[PDB]
Amino acid sequence: EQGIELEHIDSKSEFAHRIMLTNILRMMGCVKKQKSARGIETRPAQVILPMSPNHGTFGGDGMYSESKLSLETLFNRWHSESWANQLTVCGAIIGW
Amino acid sequence: IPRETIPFLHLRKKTPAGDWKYDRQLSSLFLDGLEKAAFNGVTFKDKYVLITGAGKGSIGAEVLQGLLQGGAKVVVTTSRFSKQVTDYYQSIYAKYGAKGSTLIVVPFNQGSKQDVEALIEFIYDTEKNGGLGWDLDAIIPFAAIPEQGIELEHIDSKSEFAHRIMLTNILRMMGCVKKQKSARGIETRPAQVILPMSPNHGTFGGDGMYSESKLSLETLFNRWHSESWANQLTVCGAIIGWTRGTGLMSANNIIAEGIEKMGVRTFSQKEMAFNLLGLLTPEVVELCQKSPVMADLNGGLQFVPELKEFTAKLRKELVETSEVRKAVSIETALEHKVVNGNSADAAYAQVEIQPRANIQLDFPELKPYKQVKQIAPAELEGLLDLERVIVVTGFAEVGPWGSARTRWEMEAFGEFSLEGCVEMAWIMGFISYHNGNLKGRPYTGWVDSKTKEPVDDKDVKAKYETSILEHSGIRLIEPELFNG
Amino acid sequence: YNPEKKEMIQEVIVEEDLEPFEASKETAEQFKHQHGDKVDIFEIPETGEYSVKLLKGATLYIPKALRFDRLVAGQIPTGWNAKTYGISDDIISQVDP
Amino acid sequence: RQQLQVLARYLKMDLDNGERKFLKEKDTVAELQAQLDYLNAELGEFFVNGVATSFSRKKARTFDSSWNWAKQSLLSLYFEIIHGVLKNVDREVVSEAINIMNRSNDALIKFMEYHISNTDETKGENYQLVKTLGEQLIENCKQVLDVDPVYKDVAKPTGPKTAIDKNGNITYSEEPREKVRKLSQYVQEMALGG
Amino acid sequence: ASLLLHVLVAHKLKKSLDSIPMSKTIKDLVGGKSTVQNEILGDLGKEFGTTPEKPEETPLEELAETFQDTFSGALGKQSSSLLSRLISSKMPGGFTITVARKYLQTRWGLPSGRQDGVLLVALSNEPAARLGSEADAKAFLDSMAQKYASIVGVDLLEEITKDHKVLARQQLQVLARYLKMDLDNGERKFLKEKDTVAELQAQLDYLNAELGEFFVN
Amino acid sequence: ITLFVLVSVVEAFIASGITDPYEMYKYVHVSEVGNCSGSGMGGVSALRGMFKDRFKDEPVQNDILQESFINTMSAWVNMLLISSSGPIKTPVGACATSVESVDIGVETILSGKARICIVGGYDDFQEEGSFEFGNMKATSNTLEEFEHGRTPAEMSRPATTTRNGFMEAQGAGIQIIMQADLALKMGVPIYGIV
Amino acid sequence: GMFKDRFKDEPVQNDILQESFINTMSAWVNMLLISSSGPIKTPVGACAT
Amino acid sequence: DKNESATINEMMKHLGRSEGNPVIGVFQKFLTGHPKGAAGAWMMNGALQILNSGIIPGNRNADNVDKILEQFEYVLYPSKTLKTDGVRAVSITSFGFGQKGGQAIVVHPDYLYGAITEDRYNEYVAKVSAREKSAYKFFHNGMIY
Ligand SMILES: Nc1ncnc2c1ncn2[C@@H]1O[C@H](COP(=O)(O)O)[C@@H](O)[C@H]1OP(=O)(O)O
Ligand code: NA
Ligand code: NA
Ligand code: NA
Ligand code: NA
Ligand code: NA
Ligand code: NA
Repeated sequence: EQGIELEHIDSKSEFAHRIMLTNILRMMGCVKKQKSARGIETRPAQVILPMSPNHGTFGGDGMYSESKLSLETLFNRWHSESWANQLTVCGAIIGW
Repeated sequence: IPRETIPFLHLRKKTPAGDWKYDRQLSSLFLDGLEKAAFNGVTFKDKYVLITGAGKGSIGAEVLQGLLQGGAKVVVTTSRFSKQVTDYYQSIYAKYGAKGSTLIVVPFNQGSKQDVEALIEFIYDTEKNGGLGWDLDAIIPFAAIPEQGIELEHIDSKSEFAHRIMLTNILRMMGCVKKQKSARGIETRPAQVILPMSPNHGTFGGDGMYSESKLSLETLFNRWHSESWANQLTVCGAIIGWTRGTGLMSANNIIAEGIEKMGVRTFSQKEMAFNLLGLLTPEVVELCQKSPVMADLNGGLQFVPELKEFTAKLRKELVETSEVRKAVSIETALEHKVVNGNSADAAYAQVEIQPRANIQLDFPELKPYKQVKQIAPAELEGLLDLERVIVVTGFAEVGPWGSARTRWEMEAFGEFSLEGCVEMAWIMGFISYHNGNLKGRPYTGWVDSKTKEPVDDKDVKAKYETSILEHSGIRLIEPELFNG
Repeated sequence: YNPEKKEMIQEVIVEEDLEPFEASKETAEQFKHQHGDKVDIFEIPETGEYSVKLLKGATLYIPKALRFDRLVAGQIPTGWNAKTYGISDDIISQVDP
Repeated sequence: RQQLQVLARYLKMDLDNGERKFLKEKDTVAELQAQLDYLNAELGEFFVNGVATSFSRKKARTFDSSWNWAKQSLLSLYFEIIHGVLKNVDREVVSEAINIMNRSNDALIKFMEYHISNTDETKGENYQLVKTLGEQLIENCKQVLDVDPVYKDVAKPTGPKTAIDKNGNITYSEEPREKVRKLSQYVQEMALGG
Repeated sequence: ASLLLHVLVAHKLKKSLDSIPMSKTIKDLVGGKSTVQNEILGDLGKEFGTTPEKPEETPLEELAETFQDTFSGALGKQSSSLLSRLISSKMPGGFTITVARKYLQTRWGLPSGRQDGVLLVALSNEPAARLGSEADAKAFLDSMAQKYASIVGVDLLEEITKDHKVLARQQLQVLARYLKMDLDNGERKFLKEKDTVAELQAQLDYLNAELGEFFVN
Repeated sequence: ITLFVLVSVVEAFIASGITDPYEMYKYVHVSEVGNCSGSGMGGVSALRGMFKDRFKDEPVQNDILQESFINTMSAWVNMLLISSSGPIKTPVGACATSVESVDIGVETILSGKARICIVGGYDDFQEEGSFEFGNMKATSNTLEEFEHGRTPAEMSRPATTTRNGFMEAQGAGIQIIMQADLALKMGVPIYGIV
Repeated sequence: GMFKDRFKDEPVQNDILQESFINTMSAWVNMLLISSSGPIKTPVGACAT
Repeated sequence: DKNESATINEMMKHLGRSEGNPVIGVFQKFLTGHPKGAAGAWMMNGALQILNSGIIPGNRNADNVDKILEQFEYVLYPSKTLKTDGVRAVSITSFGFGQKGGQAIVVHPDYLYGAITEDRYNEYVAKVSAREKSAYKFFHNGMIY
């Protein structure tokens, strides 16, 4: 998403945000459900989250920054919810 | 403020490192604003505000009362537009609506891109084009829907929609008022956005995409600098703390007293509304225009560690104590009954009296002469030909609210007595008197006209009142009543 | 009014589909609204008018005429005209006689 | 059947045109129904229903007649005091005073002047009380005529109290906070922290 | 728009075109009868769509020029309703509005736009009772064509083969009746389906308005 | 409409503690109990029977005309309950007939023609009336109200910014008025002085 | 006009109802000739009005 | 509603009603709708009930009072019921098609008893009290049967 500031955020950005956050949560949830369904408590899948050090630093990135910042909840949800034996979270803050 | 101490409400400054740490100076500015506000009041005259999520029982509704008390001009959205809601906001304006205030209630679904664009178009359009002709000074986008019992693997339609309301369409809403201001070359009247933020991001779990919504809003602290909308919108993040609901028994309220034993502060809705209205004081409005403001309104809750495990322990211990007492209660009751017999507990059970309706003619009360003679001048005695004084001796009506008795109850009180409810039930033929055997047993009183089942006056309201109101007064024309 | 020929109407049930007839869209829709199943309406593609086929089972009103036996009345003299008394045409057309 | 057929042929009537057009439309229905079904599979019923329009300029109710409501508020206070519904301790009478003051104009003062001056204190203690409250409120409204109206929450601040009886019933009340009786004191509490 | 407004205001007050001068206002012409002012303003809104600020106080010459700026020349809902009523209530049996346009094309050589004008003039000279014969109906439209010629300033057999196709058509009908054939079932089902298409198309259009083409694709 | 008046008159006598109308004739001459109640349009269902049902050759009572007249509600009241040979002055006052009735009633007693007087107004709702009030644009347009998000409860809103026409209704109202001197003598309740 | 002509969809003035009322003869008299703001008490008395 | 407000306001202004003492409007048709002929009889029934109860019911549908009516300083448009300590008189005003203007004034009935002697009043009170007990007897029997 390039050249998309606040007031330009529309269909592309809402879709981009779906790819880069909401359907990653969904994807994690699915492999959680599949493991639990088969009583797999001791083979966690390591999720390499692609995270950003810059959140609306440059601007015009549509909902990139909101996507990448949202992923940072998973650092806490691992503790607070019942999926810690199924998924582990490994945030990579990817540089230039 | 003791140096070494962080207040329960403070503002934060962004360190070059990029964290938001307590700032003693800005926090003083804010806390002094609050002290001033508490003694002398704050005015909001000439402030034009949009507020979403201000339903009855909310923090928003307490904020709205304040804005109106200070003479603000406010657009309230409701997603539950109805006569009940319309009348609610009318009663708020009729109580708190100061000189110069106006309240505009609109139906609105923050989930709809179209509603967002249409609402802002309406606010900005001229009166000639059927708009308000306003330019907003504050946006308070508190609209949200609860997500509970929705962990990672449960996140689906509701959560994706909730996230649309509580993030993507707030960005859209901000973008719209940006576009409207820029279109009219409005570079010097920024709208202050009071972002409702959370101190806990997936701390508790099961909140669907709540935490992702509330964390995403934190990009706006940086987008204000990096994009071309700084002159149109200013960002004021409120980190809203633990806020006891309508002050009734919640699963969250019952552990509040417990949380406070840690040296931590929970808030009434009025307290949190005061905290938030404290961010619309001229001082912090101007602060937002310099750089984005961040207000910790979280009663030092940040400082209790393992906040989830702790919260959860407090609830367990309460429920355990309740459950064991209720069980031990029920069992010692039964052990008593077995030992002493069902005799012992018939000489215990009181006799309750349920009311029967006793419909009255309401003839006027005649006061004693000494008292009634004080009303009229002394001179009136024997002054009038009383054959030429005309007097109403009786009156009656047949109309949409039944008799003069029932209509008066509805006109004056807006609801029926037992006596009103039984009269309406009788008029409308829901109930008929019966005197004789009903299935071999003798019966005296009301009976459902269809079923011929007996009916106690105490049950008439629960059984028939909804229908009485549905089929009385001003309503859709019923063809059976006018010959098809 | 002719007391020797009172105009009334009698309800009859159509025994046989009628011949189609032309009518405005607005009127055809009005016929459809009343009769439902018992009338078909169809746009005429060229004109933009509609054909109206009243079907068997539909109700019609057929004018009929009664002979009445009050043939006489005390009537204001023939020729009487509010105009000759000075009353405007605008008042005469607004107002009950 | 065959005589009908040859007559149709002569008239260039196409007896089956109607059914032909119907079969074609039935197909474009199934086609659209599938597109709409797919969107429901992707987004879910909650979202697709949820995203429906509510806003409509003609539904905008607009409240601005404060000039009327002030005189109502005043008269409601007045009679609540006469009937003893409100007493000289109740804070509801201080906050309702703020809301009347917040709507002070020349007409409102004339209204209170009439009603307060024409109340007869000899009728009872409640009449005397309203007459005194009234006189003070008129004086206030005169000073605050030509002053911006003001948000001032004068309510009793409260804290949580949870209790469990002998039979394990769970009660939750909102109780007055020990040393915090008004918002001036609330701000102090917040500044000191813990 | 000046012919259309003149005719609508004239027909409402039940007066010929010459009786209503265009220099006068609606409030003026109505006298004090505000009941009739509300009807004319409702009829002008139904006809043209929008209206000036105070149409009742605008002279009808001036109202015409404001409507002219946004007017396509098409007859609109109110004119069309009154012309349908004129024909259906005042023309003799079988003399449809389409028969009356065929006659204005045949006898006077007028296209759809000019017939619209001839019928508007016919509406403001509406006969009091239904006309008796097809002859009287043609005599009326001839007289109304010459009145239109004045107002706009303008100068003015395979029926045996049709007679047989009518017979054939009726023989088909009675055979269909005997066979219990429902010749129109097909079109009926089609009209119903066409509606459920528009219904779904609207649901799909709404989702595209909310989510946008990029997201939905 | 006559049923609404019979029930209203009965209930009004009971409100005056007069259980048996003939009790009046203990205190008063048969010539001095009157009925000055009236109506705007009267028995409009009978009018339809006359003008529409007859036209369709639908069966309709031969005395239907008698039942349409504004003055026959008062006739049935006298012929079923009162049996007075007193005044009978029946106002047509459109929306004001009830106040016109009181006026005629008062003057009828003050003239000495009557000491007691039935008084008030009545009118039904029916298809034809509703339509005509609509054609005059006097009544609220319910489709406009719906566009504005108004429920029926809130469609009659007098003195409001957005008020938009009257909401039509049906029924009757009766008062019993008499000489105060008689009311005192009879020991009937006294609800007000006209 | 109200009960029959309307039913037949014959054209009828939209204020036809006003012209039916017993009390509008007296209204027109006041509105065209008299201009009084005095009493207006309109009896229905059948053959005795 | 504007015409009526203006004519009431001017009645009060001309008779030198005190500045700051507006009449309190009740708009009963918000609840009942408009029954044409009966309109004023319902309003009278209400006036009587107001006088005897001292309760002035609120126009609950008065969501926003027309700005145009602020000019009528002798009229108050309440949205909610007031229990007063008494109402001495009520104006009923009616306006019908065909220039039918109407006003009735109803005065509180306790002003009558000022005119008579204690002896006469006490006799009346006794007689009413008896009649009332008999009316209650009649009413309940007539209702259920
Ligand atoms: N779809 C929505 N659009 C706008 N506001 C909403 C929506 N859903 C909920 N809300 C508002 O969010 C508020 C949340 O309040 P709380 O702080 O108690 O959670 C509600 O009172 C509600 O106001 P309303 O109910 O009038 O729509
Ligand atoms: Na009781
Ligand atoms: Na009623
Ligand atoms: Na109506
Ligand atoms: Na007339
Ligand atoms: Na409202
Ligand atoms: Na209201």
